[PDB]
Amino acid sequence: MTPASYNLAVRRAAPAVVNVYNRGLNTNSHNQLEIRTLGSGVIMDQRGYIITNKHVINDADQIIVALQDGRVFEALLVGSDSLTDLAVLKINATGGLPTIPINARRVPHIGDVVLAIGNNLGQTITQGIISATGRIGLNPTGRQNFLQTDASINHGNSGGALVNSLGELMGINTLSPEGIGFAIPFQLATKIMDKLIRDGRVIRGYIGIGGREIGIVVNEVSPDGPAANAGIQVNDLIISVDNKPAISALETMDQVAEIRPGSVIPVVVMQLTLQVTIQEYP
Amino acid sequence: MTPASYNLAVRRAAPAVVNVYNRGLEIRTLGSGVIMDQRGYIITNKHVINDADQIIVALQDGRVFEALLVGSDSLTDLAVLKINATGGLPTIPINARRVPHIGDVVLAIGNLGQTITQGIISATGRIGLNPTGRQNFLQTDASINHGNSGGALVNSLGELMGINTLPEGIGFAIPFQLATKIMDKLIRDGRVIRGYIGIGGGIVVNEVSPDGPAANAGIQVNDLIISVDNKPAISALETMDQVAEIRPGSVIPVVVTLQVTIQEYPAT
Amino acid sequence: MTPASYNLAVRRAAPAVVNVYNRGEIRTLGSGVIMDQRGYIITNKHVINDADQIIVALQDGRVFEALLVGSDSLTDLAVLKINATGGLPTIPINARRVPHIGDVVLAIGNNLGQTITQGIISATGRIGLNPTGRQNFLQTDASINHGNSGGALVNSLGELMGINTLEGIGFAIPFQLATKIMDKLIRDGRVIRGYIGIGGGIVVNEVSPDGPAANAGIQVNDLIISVDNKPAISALETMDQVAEIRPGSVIPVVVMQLTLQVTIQEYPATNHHHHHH
Ligand code: NI
Repeated sequence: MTPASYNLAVRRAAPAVVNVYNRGLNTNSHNQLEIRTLGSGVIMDQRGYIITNKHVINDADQIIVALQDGRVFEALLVGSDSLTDLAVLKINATGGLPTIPINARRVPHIGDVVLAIGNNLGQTITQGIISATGRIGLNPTGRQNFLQTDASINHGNSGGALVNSLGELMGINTLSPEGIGFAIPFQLATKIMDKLIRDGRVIRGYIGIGGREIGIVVNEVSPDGPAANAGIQVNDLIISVDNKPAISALETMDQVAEIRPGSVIPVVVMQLTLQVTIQEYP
Repeated sequence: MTPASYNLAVRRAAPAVVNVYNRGLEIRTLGSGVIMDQRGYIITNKHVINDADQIIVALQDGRVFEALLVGSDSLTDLAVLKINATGGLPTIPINARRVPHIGDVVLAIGNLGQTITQGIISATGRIGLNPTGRQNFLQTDASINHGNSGGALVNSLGELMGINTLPEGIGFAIPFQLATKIMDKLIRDGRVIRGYIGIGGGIVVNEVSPDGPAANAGIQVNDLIISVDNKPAISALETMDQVAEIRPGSVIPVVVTLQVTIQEYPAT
Repeated sequence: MTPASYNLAVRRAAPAVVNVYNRGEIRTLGSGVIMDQRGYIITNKHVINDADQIIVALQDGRVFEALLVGSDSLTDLAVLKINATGGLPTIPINARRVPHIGDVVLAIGNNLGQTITQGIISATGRIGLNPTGRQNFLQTDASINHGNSGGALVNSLGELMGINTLEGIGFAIPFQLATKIMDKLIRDGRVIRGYIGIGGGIVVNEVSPDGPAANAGIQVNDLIISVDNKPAISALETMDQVAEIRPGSVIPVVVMQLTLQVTIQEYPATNHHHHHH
């Protein structure tokens, strides 16, 4: 008989998970390059784009990437996002690169087996399940809406890959309380990377409104916010946003986040139609 | 190929696991519970609902209910709640004939929202009523924290193995067979009544509790009990489970032939 | 349907995992693994250290007094023997089984009774006799504690992957190495390692003072193309070969082309290996 094994996922995925080194020039008195911080990263495609954690590369004078096949590259920082703790790196590779398996049509499910891959002790693999799937939208809601897993997530595998039993990327491990780890869902991680590549930063739309649906009841209105300037008031009920029926608070704030700053959109509330000018997130 | 997944167990079991809010009016304590049946009975931990002025239950489908306290048991750290069942309730899958085995895959289901973790059964534990302590509870390496305490332990079919209860790596759960028995006794009597013979240690008697049933019947230390209540005593642990099932006030012979009357287990 | 279960592995393996009692009162507790019908048992050195009397308890209730055959500091392994004429449960062992990263494993150990936890192989480790440190043991996310230390790490067939030895990363001696160590402890009462005194054709980085290499005339920066009539491709593999060579043996070492006769010696006794230094 065949022993039960996730080795298939490992062989398919693991070569695309790299070591990431943060080196400073002010770290020691002799101003020689020295490692400040270590972490993991995931090679996304053959152009040399790599996703890692922002906290791994913060204030780096030099970023080094090391592949499992022995190759070492200096990396350039494309951009970073504090809200997701993600950063994107670019290495210049000759001769091809290993790349993480991805299936964009795969729907992650609570209970899916996952392996956490991270690269002192060498490349480590730990196993768990998806505890919670989290949200793929741009509106930051906090950590509760990231992907949760009971696969051990430590400083060793942070910025590394979370894959399913087929070796397909589920998310990017991010260190952040009791026996539970977090990852950025891959669908969101991909969106963040494309935005960082294009704009050098993640641009979010911000309407400055709190609320919860029973339409959507407004609990609070941010001061000097787009909603306040438009004339929106507390206790008001928003039945539509940008010609999109609003059945949900979380769903609506995700829609706003996609809307580019400077865009004017109708906000229907009960019936007064207000013209709101979307602004960049804080 | 499809990804390896326990999502089947999740889909079946998870809707039956609820949040429990202890209010003393603000929320003092939080926990999880398991809807047992369509009558609206819910099992949770005693330590969750202790000193509650009001108890509230929230289902994954968003419905919120005020809950009645039916009763609780310190020894198993279980409590039973009851809520309005009118509209119909999601219930935990249960198989009374299912025999749990060491090595069985289990999911612990129960702040950050509903949380599901995976592990195996390390030890099956005893389903009897005589309190033995936590060592005889079901043990699992599926992470057990405050978040899931009072929540469900289920197998890959979604069937209920146990009720989660609080080294560092091992979690404990009341075996579902014992939880079922506790719940029924709480529904009937409003508390768990246990038969108590007051004997430690055929079966060699190590000690005899003072002013206990055994002492009053004439049983002396170092005596050998070959039978209790027309049953052979092969095992101490199994004999005490039998005693626990016996109603207080009942007179049974103890062959060592002495007549003893059962006393209700000490409340503390 | 049927519930997903590793119980098969449990029924095959767990009976062979025993409680080990170090008494001097009981100074220390631990777990052990019955390896074969002869009654040899593997456990941890740190469990049986300074033991006046060692006792072994099987899950079936039988209890035995154990003889200490020997121990090895580098692998934290020790071997016990018990005399049992009533037959013994043995751990399943498959010597042709190749452990892979990602294999499911159960950690079995024998307070709170026998405990079983589940995880995977994070890293396979090395089976060589030359000590490399903890980095090269087998790594697993199956919880490894005082409870199961010295106990068995098995795959889903109940076959032995390794022997548990003490964050969320557990270590075990790979079974292939554990078997080699046990056989050496049984024969010699201690692990005797061949030592050439060289740092890692193969470019020599350093030559230990008063060492076998130094006495043979080998110099630093030299290239070793052969050792004991075997090609030297790799440093790690070559030091494993030397480790198997009995002390006192005289082997040729070809270097570029001078042939040198080296007298292998015992590995200088080092309790300092795992110390940082
Ligand atoms: Ni030292």
